[PDB]
Amino acid sequence: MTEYKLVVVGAGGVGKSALTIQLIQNHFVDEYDPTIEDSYRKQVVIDGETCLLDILDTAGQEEYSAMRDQYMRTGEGFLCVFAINNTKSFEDIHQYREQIKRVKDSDDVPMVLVGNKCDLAARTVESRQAQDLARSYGIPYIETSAKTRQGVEDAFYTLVREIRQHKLRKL
Amino acid sequence: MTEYKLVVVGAGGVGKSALTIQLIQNHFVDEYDPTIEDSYRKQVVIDGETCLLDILDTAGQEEYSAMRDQYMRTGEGFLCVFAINNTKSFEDIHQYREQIKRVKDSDDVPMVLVGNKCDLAARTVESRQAQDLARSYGIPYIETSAKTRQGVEDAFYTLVREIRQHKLRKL
Ligand SMILES: Nc1nc2c(ncn2[C@@H]2O[C@H](COP(=O)(O)OP(=O)(O)O)[C@@H](O)[C@H]2O)c(=O)[nH]1
Ligand SMILES: Nc1nc2c(ncn2[C@@H]2O[C@H](COP(=O)(O)OP(=O)(O)O)[C@@H](O)[C@H]2O)c(=O)[nH]1
Ligand SMILES: [Mg+2]
Ligand SMILES: [Mg+2]
Repeated sequence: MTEYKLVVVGAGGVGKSALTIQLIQNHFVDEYDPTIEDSYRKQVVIDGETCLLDILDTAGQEEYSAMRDQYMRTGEGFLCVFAINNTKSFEDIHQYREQIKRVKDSDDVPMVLVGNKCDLAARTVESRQAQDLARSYGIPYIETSAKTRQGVEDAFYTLVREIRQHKLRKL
Repeated sequence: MTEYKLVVVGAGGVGKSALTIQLIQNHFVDEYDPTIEDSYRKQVVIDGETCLLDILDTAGQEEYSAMRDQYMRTGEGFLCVFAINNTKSFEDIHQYREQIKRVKDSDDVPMVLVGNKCDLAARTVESRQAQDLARSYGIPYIETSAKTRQGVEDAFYTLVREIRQHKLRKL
């Protein structure tokens, strides 16, 4: 079947493992070891297509850049996640995008911007600032909650769709 | 009269000296010494108010950050300029904004985003991506041309207006 190599990138504590796990085993996990970086697979049907998703849940002292190299140049799409309540994780998004553009040699690599923890009623990053940021980047922005599961399938599947279009564009 | 300390910041070659000089001596300068960093003053009337503008035309190996310190913590407003035809100068904007927020201790310091050289019919940065970026930052975006003078007065005066409102907000 088709295999999409995805990389979930972002500051620590944003919820990268919680989103990944949520998608894979459909259950929320608080306290997953901040240090552990590993891949996860699941077979899914997205728009009629059966495919295998290969996800790298990035963890690591890797200064706001390219965690698991031999997966970064290979990733076909990146999920840039920040937390709706941590403005710093949100400002750090530019740096990940630049490293991703840097290793991949292009400003046309599939990516989706994810504002996670939207279940927290608080926020230090308003929905509108994120959408303008995404807009200027030309990428989608989706709000998710690993805690309640809202938006996690839309986030990853939007990323697959982006990869699909991008492949279809060389013809 | 009132004095507004402004700092013009941005990658080399964008046109910081050409904008500054344009405003001060109303004439275009090609080839101004890339190394020279100095201040310039002019008395102007902006919205009925007579004021003295004190501008620091930043130049210097100062790694995408805070050129002329004893002016950065003191600047009351910053003009972030990039060239409409140099995408890198445009991506470097985030770093200047962060240094500016960093020394000034706040994400509420007056600034205006300036897309210069708009006389060149070309472009690698489209007007819309810049405006979304500005929007997400909450700041104005103005396109100017040091070469033809279009927009240079609007850029600096928009910056003064921003400083004015910001001062008026503590009451
Ligand atoms: N309320 C809430 N907490 C979350 C959400 N996603 C993750 N968390 C919590 O945020 C912390 C960090 O999650 P984790 O996936 O370990 O972070 P990361 O892998 O370093 O990005 C943990 O306490 C998670 O339980 C979310 O959507 N909602
Ligand atoms: N076409 C055009 N060239 C410009 C404009 N502004 C500056 N330049 C040219 O761009 C180069 C860099 O200008 P300068 O002010 O020295 O750069 P900076 O001080 O390092 O930001 C010079 O060749 C300037 O003449 C502009 O609005 N239009
Ligand atoms: Mg983790
Ligand atoms: Mg100069």
